[PDB]
Amino acid sequence: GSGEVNKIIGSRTAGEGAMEYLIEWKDGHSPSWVPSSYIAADVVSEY
Repeated sequence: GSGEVNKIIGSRTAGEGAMEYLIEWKDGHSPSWVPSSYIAADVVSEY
């Protein structure tokens, strides 16, 4: 459902840790609104 697809990507979070959103990350860690990755758990640029 609009995730892990690897198509159009919107990306705007914060910068302190996250700052992106859409796929472009082969669903490394659960598709997420995060920075060129998926850092859902207090983290930056990854998980």
